[PDB]
Amino acid sequence: VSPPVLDMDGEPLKIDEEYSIISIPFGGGSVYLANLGNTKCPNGVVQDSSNKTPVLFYTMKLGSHFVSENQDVSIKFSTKSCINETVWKVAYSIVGPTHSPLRFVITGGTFGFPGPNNIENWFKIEKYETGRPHSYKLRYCPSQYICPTCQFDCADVGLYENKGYARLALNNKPYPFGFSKVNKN
Ligand SMILES: [Cl-]
Ligand SMILES: [Cl-]
Ligand SMILES: [Cl-]
Repeated sequence: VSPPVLDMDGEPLKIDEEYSIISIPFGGGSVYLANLGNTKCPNGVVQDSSNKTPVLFYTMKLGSHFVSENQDVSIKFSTKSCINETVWKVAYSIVGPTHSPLRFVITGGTFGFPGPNNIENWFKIEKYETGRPHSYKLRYCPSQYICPTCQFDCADVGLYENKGYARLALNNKPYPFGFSKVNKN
């Protein structure tokens, strides 16, 4: 049984509530939404190395209010033409001097219930030891049932400098984050 992901106050991460994703504990800033190449709507999921755009987590699972470790979760940046351009997903690009494929985290997912049609939407949060409480890593490894014929190339989420930004990327080099609740009530 997997316990809930906890925010930096030690409180379980609740679905559909705003949290900022913060680089901890060794420096760096927040995750935010950036425009990478004068596109109509910004689609870059980036880290401010040293800007903040909170996120909302969704599992659409009756009986589970919280995001648990290793639970499939869909992620949106919080907020007029760009209202449907906030849903996180993963997508291949070709990068670097070796022109090698790398999957970046970007917006432009179509929010939905999990299935073969939207494999790109699904993330996991795992505990990641740093010596500081409440540090985690993001990960791409969707539950097999979401696409039974998929053989996923699972990878932890890290950062890769590209297009002038520290971009969230499936480079399998975990970058530790914590979750800071925006509205404590
Ligand atoms: Cl939900
Ligand atoms: Cl419920
Ligand atoms: Cl792709």
